Amino acid sequence: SAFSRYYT
Amino acid sequence: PIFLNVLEAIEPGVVCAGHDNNQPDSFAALLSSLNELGERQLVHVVKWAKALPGFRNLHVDDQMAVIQYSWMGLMVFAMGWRSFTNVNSAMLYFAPDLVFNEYRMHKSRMYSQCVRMRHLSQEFGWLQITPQEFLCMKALLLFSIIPVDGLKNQKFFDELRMNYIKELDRIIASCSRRFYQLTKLLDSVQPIARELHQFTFDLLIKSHMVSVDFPEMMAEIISVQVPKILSGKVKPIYFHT
Ligand SMILES: C[C@]12CCC(=O)C[C@@H]1CC[C@@H]1[C@@H]2CC[C@]2(C)[C@@H](O)CC[C@@H]12
Repeated sequence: SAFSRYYT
Repeated sequence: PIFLNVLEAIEPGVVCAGHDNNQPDSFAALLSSLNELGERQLVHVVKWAKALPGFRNLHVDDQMAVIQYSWMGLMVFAMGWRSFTNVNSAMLYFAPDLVFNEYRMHKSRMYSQCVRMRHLSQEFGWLQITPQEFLCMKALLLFSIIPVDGLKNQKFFDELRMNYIKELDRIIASCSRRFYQLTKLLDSVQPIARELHQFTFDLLIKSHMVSVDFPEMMAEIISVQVPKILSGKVKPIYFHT
C-alpha cells in the first residue's frame, strides 16, 4: 500500500 | 514523569490545509481541502505515533493497522482541542487556513457531523480538561479501535493500552467522577468518527461525480481499511457499555 511503503 | 515529558515533546505543531480562501465556499473546494488536510495530518500522526512510549513494541503490521483505523478519532479529538483553545469552540479550527463557520458547516453538507464536533470541542471547556489530560486521552485514542478477530500480537497491544489507561488515571491523581467523565468523553469520539467514516466513504465512492479530490493515501485507506470498520470487522473499544 501507499501507507505501508511510506510507513516502512 | 517521563511519560508526560514524552507526550509534550512529540506533540505535532501546526498543519495548514493549503486552502485557497479566495475561492467561494463550495462543497467541492471545502471537501477537497479537508481531504488534503487529512493526508498531511496523516504524515504527522505517523511520525508522532512511532515516537510514542512502547509503540515499537507492537508487531509492525499492528502498528500500521492501529494507525489506519484510529486516525479519524485522533484527528477529530485534536481539532476539537484546537477549536477550544483557539476560538473557544465558536468555530471548527481544522487548520489556521481552514476555519469552519456555520456557513461552511452548511456548505460542506456535513452540518450535523460538524455540530457533534463543536459539541465535543465544547466539552473541553465544560469539563475544564487540562493540556495534560488532552495529551494522554489523545494517546489512548490510538489504542481505541481493533479488529474483532484481534491483532497480530494481541498481548503487546493489550499491555500497551493498559499502560496508557494507567497513565491517564495517574495524571488525574471525588476524582472518581473525573475518570468516569474523561472515559465517557473518550467514548463520545467514537460515534462521531463513525459518522465521518460513513460520510467519507460515501463521498469517495461518488467523488468523481462531485469533483472532490482524494489524495493518494486517503483514497486507499478509505477504500481498504475504512470498510473493514463500516462492515463490522473492526470495532472501537468502548470504556462504558
Ligand atoms: C480528518 C479531517 C481533517 C483533519 C481534522 O482536523 C479533522 C477532520 C474531520 C473530518 C474529515 C477531515 C479529513 C477529510 C474527511 C475524511 C472528508 O473526506 C470527510 C470528513 C473529513
